[PDB]
Amino acid sequence: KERDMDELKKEVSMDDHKLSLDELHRKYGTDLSRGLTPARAAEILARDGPNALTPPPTTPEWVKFCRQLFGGFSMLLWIGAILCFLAYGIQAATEEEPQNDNLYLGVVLSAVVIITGCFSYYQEAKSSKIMESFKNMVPQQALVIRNGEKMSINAEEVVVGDLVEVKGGDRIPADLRIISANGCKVDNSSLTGESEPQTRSPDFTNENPLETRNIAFFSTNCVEGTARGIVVYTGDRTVMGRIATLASGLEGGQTPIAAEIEHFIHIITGVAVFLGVSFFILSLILEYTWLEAVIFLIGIIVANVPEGLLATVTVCLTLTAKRMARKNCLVKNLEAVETLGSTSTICSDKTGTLTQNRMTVAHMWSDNQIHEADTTENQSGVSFDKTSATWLALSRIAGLCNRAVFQANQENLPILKRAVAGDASESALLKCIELCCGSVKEMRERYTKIVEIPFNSTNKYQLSIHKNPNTAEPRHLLVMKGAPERILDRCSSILIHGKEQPLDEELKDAFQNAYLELGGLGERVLGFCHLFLPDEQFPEGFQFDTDDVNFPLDNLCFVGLISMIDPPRAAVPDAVGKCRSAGIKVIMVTGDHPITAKAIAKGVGIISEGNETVEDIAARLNIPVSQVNPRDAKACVVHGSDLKDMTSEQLDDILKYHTEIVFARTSPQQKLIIVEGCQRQGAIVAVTGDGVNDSPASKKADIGVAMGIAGSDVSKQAADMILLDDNFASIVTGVEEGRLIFDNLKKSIAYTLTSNIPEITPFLIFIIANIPLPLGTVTILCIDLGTDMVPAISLAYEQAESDIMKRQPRNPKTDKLVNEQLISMAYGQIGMIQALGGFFTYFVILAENGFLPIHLLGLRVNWDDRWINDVEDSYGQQWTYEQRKIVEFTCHTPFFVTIVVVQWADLVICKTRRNSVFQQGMKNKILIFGLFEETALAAFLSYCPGMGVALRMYPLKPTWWFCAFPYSLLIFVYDEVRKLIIRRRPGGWVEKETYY
Amino acid sequence: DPFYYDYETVRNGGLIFAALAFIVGLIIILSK
Amino acid sequence: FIWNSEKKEFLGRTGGSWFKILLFYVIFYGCLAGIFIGTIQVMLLTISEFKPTYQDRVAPPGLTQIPQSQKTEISFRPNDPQSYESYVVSIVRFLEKYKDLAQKDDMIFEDCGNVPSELKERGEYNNERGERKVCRFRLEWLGNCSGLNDETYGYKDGKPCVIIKLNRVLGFKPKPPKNESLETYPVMKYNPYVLPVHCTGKRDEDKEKVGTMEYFGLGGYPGFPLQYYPYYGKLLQPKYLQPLMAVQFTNLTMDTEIRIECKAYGENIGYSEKDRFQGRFDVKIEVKS
Ligand SMILES: C[C@@H]1O[C@@H](O[C@H]2C[C@@H](O)[C@]3(CO)[C@H]4[C@H](O)C[C@]5(C)[C@@H](C6=CC(=O)OC6)CC[C@]5(O)[C@@H]4CC[C@]3(O)C2)[C@H](O)[C@H](O)[C@H]1O
Ligand SMILES: *[C@@H]1O[C@H](CO)[C@@H](O[C@@H]2O[C@H](CO)[C@@H](O)[C@H](O)[C@H]2NC(C)=O)[C@H](O)[C@H]1NC(C)=O
Ligand SMILES: CC(C)CCC[C@@H](C)[C@H]1CC[C@H]2[C@@H]3CC=C4C[C@@H](O)CC[C@]4(C)[C@H]3CC[C@]12C
Ligand SMILES: CC(C)CCC[C@@H](C)[C@H]1CC[C@H]2[C@@H]3CC=C4C[C@@H](O)CC[C@]4(C)[C@H]3CC[C@]12C
Ligand SMILES: *[C@@H]1O[C@H](CO)[C@@H](O)[C@H](O)[C@H]1NC(C)=O
Ligand SMILES: *[C@@H]1O[C@H](CO)[C@@H](O)[C@H](O)[C@H]1NC(C)=O
Ligand SMILES: [Mg+2]
Ligand SMILES: [Mg+2]
Ligand SMILES: [Mg+2]
Repeated sequence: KERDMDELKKEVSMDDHKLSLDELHRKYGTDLSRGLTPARAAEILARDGPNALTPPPTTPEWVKFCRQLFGGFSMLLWIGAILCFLAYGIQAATEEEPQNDNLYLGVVLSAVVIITGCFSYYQEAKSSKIMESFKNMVPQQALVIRNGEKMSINAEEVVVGDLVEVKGGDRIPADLRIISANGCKVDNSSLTGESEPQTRSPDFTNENPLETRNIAFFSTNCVEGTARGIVVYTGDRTVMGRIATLASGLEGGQTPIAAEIEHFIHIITGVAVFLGVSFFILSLILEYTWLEAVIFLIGIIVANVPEGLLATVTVCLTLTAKRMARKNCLVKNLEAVETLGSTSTICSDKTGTLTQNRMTVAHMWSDNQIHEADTTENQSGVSFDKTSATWLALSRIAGLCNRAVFQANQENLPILKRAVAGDASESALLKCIELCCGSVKEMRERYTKIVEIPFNSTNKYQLSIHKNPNTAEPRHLLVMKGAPERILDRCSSILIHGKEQPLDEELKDAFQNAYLELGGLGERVLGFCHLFLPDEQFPEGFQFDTDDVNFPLDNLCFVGLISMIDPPRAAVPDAVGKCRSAGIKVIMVTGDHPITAKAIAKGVGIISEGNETVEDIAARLNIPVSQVNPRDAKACVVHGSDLKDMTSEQLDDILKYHTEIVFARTSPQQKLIIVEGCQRQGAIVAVTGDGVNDSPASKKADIGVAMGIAGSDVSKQAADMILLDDNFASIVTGVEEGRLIFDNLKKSIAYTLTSNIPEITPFLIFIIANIPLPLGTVTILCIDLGTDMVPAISLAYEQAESDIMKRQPRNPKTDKLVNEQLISMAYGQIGMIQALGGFFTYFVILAENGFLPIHLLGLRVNWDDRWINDVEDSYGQQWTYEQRKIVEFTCHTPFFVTIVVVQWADLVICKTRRNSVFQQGMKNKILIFGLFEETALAAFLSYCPGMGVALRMYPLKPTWWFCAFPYSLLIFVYDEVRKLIIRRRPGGWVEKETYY
Repeated sequence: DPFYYDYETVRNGGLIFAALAFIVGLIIILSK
Repeated sequence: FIWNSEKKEFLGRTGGSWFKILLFYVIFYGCLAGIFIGTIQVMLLTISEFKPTYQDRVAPPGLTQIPQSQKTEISFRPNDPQSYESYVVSIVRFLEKYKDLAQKDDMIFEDCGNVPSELKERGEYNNERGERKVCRFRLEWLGNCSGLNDETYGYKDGKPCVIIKLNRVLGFKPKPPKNESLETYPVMKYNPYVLPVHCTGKRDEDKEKVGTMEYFGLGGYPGFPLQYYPYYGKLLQPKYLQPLMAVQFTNLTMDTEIRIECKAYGENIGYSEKDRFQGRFDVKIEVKS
């Protein structure tokens, strides 16, 4: 009944959070001041289960090696091996040669499955290891209150319904119902997606327990303040645990590349059984007994199987994955390298993914003007003009009034990514001043703080007073920061360019609409003001305390505003740009607040400039929002509130009729629903994420992508790919890489698939016209696994034939990896020219040795007979068994060499699908090498001493080498003009029939 | 007699060839 | 999904343009075939009509037997007429070419020596000369074995006998071992113009030796007379009768199988250890009753 379990997991949650504390404790059986009794606590602790998530239900043993050994391709090679073994078994009907033939073959197939298996296994293993190295779990002991006493215990020992205290920096041990708080801001960033730290209070605020202030959450750190709470949820029963278990409980789905290969196999086995059966019938139609016909059937089928191409695909993928890793983009899974290339929709998370999830100074107000700061992680932006004195005054105000100070070990670190002990805004400001204005160390200790007023619970003004460091005027300096309206209430004078002024409503309201504009921009704004003091009234020795009014809190000099938001990562906007450019649809899915979500969306280019939401229209036109026809709106911000009441057809419509989409305030379950919703459209979805709320989403996506650092552990476990350097631009490279490796796979495949014609046909017309067998089993192997290997790999190093990031994403239904066209080329055309070359070489050798081709017909019956030692050639001479058999084996070797010769041509034309070889060119070095090593190898096997003893491969007379030559040239010249006509006429008949 | 072939020499050629053909392959993949 | 068999309008799978493609493949495969025959034709221009272009493969000719057995083995009952029938018929058709009324013509047949003689060289291998005459071989040359109509005729019915023959090679001119013959057992003094042959139980170790062997050759010499060489090939000498030499086993242990090897000696002759039929011969015989 686990279906039902997950059915309750895809549903958004409920709670008891809205209760009189009286009723709360009445329900939980607890004292609010005293917590509960130690006996009770240990009674519950052992009543259910300690406070911790059940370790990931997955611990597949290394027996999972077995996984790599099957799939579907290794299956093809398995059934191949089995068929050969059965065939040899049937050849135990007699005294039989396959001691070197069929058992040899089946064992080889097995070897390829097992070895490719081991290789892929080792790769995925290696990735898992490097992921394990990232796992550091520090125990954090929770602070409980039991029998009135504060006791700090191991967090796993916390039970349901006991008083807990959390402080600045403390992580929330389990799900709490806040009963009391002071200035308490918890960081909900990864769990709900809320960017800025949300404050927590006793009071009930929002019906949805995730947005309410009276609940605190497991795995969230309290940024500041303190709070007490009764534990509502313990362990797996908690929120992040329900998310985590949903995430563990989801399905991977078949990767696009894997499917393309499945279809590929269907084609290959299709022609395999068509040939096998049709020829089985045909063989019976002649003479051969059912025995021989069955042997031929197994023969033709097994021969159709590409043993090499399993290696050459696995290696191909591994190479691309290596480059990925070089770029600090790691793929958990091996086939997960292609998926981006096939992706038509990216669902991305906002905070920690698209943004830095770090409060940072965005814009500043100087001389009634807005100057944007550099919001980038790396400082790749534009610095403002810091020459003005107004900025100097401001910067001193922000640097001096703060609780923000750098910690002990942050020196060598970059000023941004370095840790800071303080508030959100105070951290942003501290880093900003330490960056732009130089150091705040000697700067903050330059002026000596006398008495300061920390943020009041009401009005939230924060002031402090210091002595003078300048040499001219020795008056005391006063500084204060606070919310713009309150500080506007207390401010009179305004400063410009280093000289003062009073407030006129013109520029006062200029400040007002600048504040409303920056506020509207999504940023959080802070009023910054200062006042010098009348040192005649307040002497150098006057000690002012925080009791009565010492300083004129009014008639102060308002300087300006400093606004801040968590900025997008430096690389982000350009990246979303490229993804849109490549025709991928970018959807933002965030749990954050819509007002910020929309702004960040417009900022990273998910909502382009000038595109109006339904509400933008309603606002501009001054009408009820309900009035406007939603077709008129290209972009939409969908509140999660509505997303709960939405149906299948409704979400389908939203995704259909809106080009730029932002789902804001969306629960993890709903992220999952959106992804599934983009998948109902039948499109490939990639998800990019940071925290635990992207766990179920990242799992369900065709490809998930975590963030290696700013990503959480559950969602990293859920991801099919990890970004170690946390660079969003990698996504773009990803989609490029996978888009390229698709094309190259085709090439490789085509190449190998071309060789099955000149490989299979010898054993075909051997059965048909009864000629001596032109090409053996060992030779065929030397081609499949010996020579062609290096070229078939080298093909993977082929480059982009045009700009790929220009072209639209492929259609999974239409555009196929191996399609009717490719087979029409490999088997239909090029393979045939190859076969002809092979047979030509065969006849040159036999005709030269005294058996003229016409006389070779029907000969096999006696030829293959061991005991007929007088066998008439065309000249009347008599051959023994071993003599003529040596000519047959010295006829296998040149057939093999000939295959190589025509695989030169084939490898050069398989290099390019469209471009003529004279354009794309021979710049591929591995390919050249492939040609050299290939030819060298064939030459070696022919001529190495004792190879006729070992392989029954004999030295070629030199003239032999050239028989294949014209056939190769034909292949080259043929395909070149095909790839000319295709360029010239992209109508096109050649393009429709051939281009694959 | 026409019943003798310098297989040992063609054998030698092909091998010496395979030797250069390979190490020229290696020069190529090592472009420095 | 695959239910695309036929609809409006495409024949499974897609049948609008089927003519075009088929035409294409007909043209294409036509051309390929043409090209193939082209290459095979020029290739065929380069083979000599008289001599094969490479003889180095047949270099050590082999020794063959009259009743080629399933595996080198004549196993038969002296009594049952159907026991030896297969062998008997094999021999019968083999020497059916050799009968005196079969070589009638003096136009194409030539009577050579009644005693072994020097090789008969006929011109060169071209057609400047006419179709060459062929030396006669009269079955009387093997006595007691196919004997014309005179005996055996059980063709070994009492005690086993097998004719050995030399493989035909165009141009091959056998050179018998010198009169400095390095230990060739018991043989006549007719080394000058005869390719000798001798039979043994096992090769060169201990043997289950049980055999008495009598040989019938041209004029009585256990071998091939040089007069029938060189062979001029099927074109220049059709109806060419090559030398035959018979070996009868008289004394043998009946109900036991013992192995026999016949080696042909000479400088022009060679043996391969991988090819047991190259230059030499192997026969297992068991006459059981
Ligand atoms: C005339 C015929 O020849 C002999 O056997 C024939 C059948 C069988 O014996 C084999 C060897 O086992 C078959 C085998 O089955 C299938 C192959 C392995 C198959 C391949 C699949 C692949 O992937 O690569 C090659 C294609 C041909 C093949 O290479 C060999 C060819 C040698 C042969 O020997 C030929 C016997 O004498 C027989 O009795 C007589 O009917
Ligand atoms: C051929 O067979 C005949 C038998 O028909 C053999 O003739 C006998 O020869 C021996 C001497 O070896 C005499 O003692 C017998 O009297 C002969 N009998 C007959 C009926 O002729 C003859 O020896 C055999 N020849 C060979 C070469 O084996
Ligand atoms: C790119 C195109 C031109 C390919 C050219 C490569 C050709 C010319 C090379 C590759 C393999 C080479 C052969 C390998 C075997 C040897 C045996 C040796 O005893 C004589 C030459 C001979 C027969 C070589 C002749 C040249 C050869 C056929
Ligand atoms: C027009 C050009 C490009 C090539 C056309 C093909 C014809 C005319 C030529 C080119 C290649 C040639 C072959 C290559 C070498 C072999 C091996 C040799 O032992 C006999 C000749 C033989 C069999 C040749 C016969 C003629 C051949 C098939
Ligand atoms: C071989 O030597 C013998 C004497 O030992 C002699 O009678 C015979 O004629 C010689 N034959 C040849 C061909 O030299
Ligand atoms: C044949 O062998 C028998 C018994 O093995 C023997 O008695 C007889 O003498 C032999 N015949 C000969 C030597 O002619
Ligand atoms: Mg996945
Ligand atoms: Mg986020
Ligand atoms: Mg193959």
